[PDB]
Amino acid sequence: MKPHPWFFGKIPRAKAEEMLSKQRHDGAFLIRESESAPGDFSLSVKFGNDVQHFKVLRDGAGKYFLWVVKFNSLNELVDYHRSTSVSRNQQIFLRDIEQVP
Ligand SMILES: CNC(=O)C[C@@H](Cc1ccc(OP(=O)(O)O)cc1)C(=O)N[C@@H](CCC(N)=O)C(=O)N[C@@H](CC(N)=O)C(N)=O
Ligand SMILES: [Cl-]
Ligand SMILES: [Cl-]
Ligand SMILES: [Cl-]
Ligand SMILES: [Mg+2]
Repeated sequence: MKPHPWFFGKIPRAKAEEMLSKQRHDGAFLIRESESAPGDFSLSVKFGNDVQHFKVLRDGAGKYFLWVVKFNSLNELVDYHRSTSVSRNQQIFLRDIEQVP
């Protein structure tokens, strides 16, 4: 149907921070392909004047997770975290970034 506005591919950790620092709302995020760990994904989220980074972990079957609950896709991981916090220190819910039209 429509492509996801959150997949940025191989953008540096620093480029994710540059982009997200311009976003107004907390929870504004992106999924990127890690450069420090090739083959692994990373989640970058906006919170205040900072950008929090999370590593997308894998189990033995290749399922994705951030903490405990695991999923069959990055798509389901992202969607679950729109209603359950990505952080254990703050209530940060994932919301789509405000794109340059
Ligand atoms: C300053 N340390 C970090 O940024 C590492 C970060 C996880 C992390 C580690 C490496 C990394 O490399 P790259 O950006 O892809 O090149 C990206 C993210 C973390 O610990 N994130 C925190 C959550 C955000 C924060 N409080 O700064 C955490 O507890 N993460 C959990 C859960 C997770 N899945 O990341 C963990 N470390 O297992
Ligand atoms: Cl914005
Ligand atoms: Cl690590
Ligand atoms: Cl929650
Ligand atoms: Mg979806």
